[PDB]
Amino acid sequence: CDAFVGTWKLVSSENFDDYMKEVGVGFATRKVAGMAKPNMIISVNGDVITIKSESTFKNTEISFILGQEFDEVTADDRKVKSTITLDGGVLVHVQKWDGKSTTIKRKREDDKLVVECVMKGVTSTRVYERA
Ligand SMILES: O=C(O)C(F)(F)C(F)(F)C(F)(F)C(F)(F)C(F)(F)C(F)(F)C(F)(F)C(F)(F)C(F)(F)C(F)(F)C(F)(F)C(F)(F)C(F)(F)C(F)(F)C(F)(F)F
Repeated sequence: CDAFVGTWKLVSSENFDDYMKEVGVGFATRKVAGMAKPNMIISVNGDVITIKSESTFKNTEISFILGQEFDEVTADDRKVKSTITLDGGVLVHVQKWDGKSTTIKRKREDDKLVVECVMKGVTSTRVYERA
């Protein structure tokens, strides 16, 4: 995951409110979470990948090995079972909870890290640049 490692800052977000609605996030959390401009810090140590998100809304940190399911409490307080894999150089992060599923894809495009969050037919695209 060499191309992903570093410190990234959110610079643009499209359709994130609609994505959060589809996920089931409530009004007040959607409003405050949508304002946030997080710094995402990605690091690798051996087989272990760590993704931290620091923001004024809620700090999160996940560590994982590709292909190996883990427990995650999301920033909006869902308790989900997550599996992250690499698919053709794209990090694919599937979250399962309450019979529902959402997929977050992270990919390098030019000097940006593009995050696509998909819930059924609703996609949000969030673009990060190096800090
Ligand atoms: O990283 C991105 O830009 C991304 F946004 F694509 C993403 F994070 F991958 C994500 F939206 F998919 C996700 F993980 F937050 C999530 F899985 F959707 C989620 F579970 F966090 C969520 F989006 F569903 C949420 F929890 F509902 C949320 F609303 F809280 C939030 F907005 F995403 C948020 F809280 F995480 C935040 F506001 F975005 C934040 F700024 F607080 C931050 F946690 F720092 C973060 F943005 F880094 F997430």
